[PDB]
Amino acid sequence: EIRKLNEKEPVYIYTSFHMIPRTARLCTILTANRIPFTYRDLGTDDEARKVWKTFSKGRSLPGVVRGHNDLIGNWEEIEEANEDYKLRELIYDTI
Amino acid sequence: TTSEIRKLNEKEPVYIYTSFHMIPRTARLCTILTANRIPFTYRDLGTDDEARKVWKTFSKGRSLPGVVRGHNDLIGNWEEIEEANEDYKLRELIYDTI
Repeated sequence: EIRKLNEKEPVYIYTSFHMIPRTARLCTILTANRIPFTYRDLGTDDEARKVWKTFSKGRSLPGVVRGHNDLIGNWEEIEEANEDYKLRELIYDTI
Repeated sequence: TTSEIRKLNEKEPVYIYTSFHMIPRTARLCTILTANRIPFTYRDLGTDDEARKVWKTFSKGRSLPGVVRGHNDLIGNWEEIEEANEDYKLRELIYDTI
């Protein structure tokens, strides 16, 4: 039931090294997995910066955050989850 | 009144009703609400009877997607929300109305 509740939350690609190419791969991966998303640009989105600064524990951008601050992973973690065929689960079945 | 209405509205859940340009327009609404710091969740009228009924009853012909406050307070469809946001009055539309 975690799933239904999470599926109602917006998923964000946090963006702002290799920033654009990695952001493009996140866009392609989430699209291929039928995961809807929008961008938040930490260049101009102060709430986004706070969330990332508070939870990233050092992770480089870009990344994926569910809802207000359920940080899911940075680009490398998202790519690994996708390679494990478990991306929808990592995003919609967690916490 | 007014400040009272605001406080009561701050207790209400805000929803984006979604299911043409459905995906691109819904994306915009999400970005707009997010940029206005308005917390929200999605409702898919495809599988959500209440939301589907609410839209049918109150839209008066407006195309989806849209924004709904509480159970039945239709704030606007995507175009109205985009106009309100352009006018810098989206937050007033949502929190200062009965």
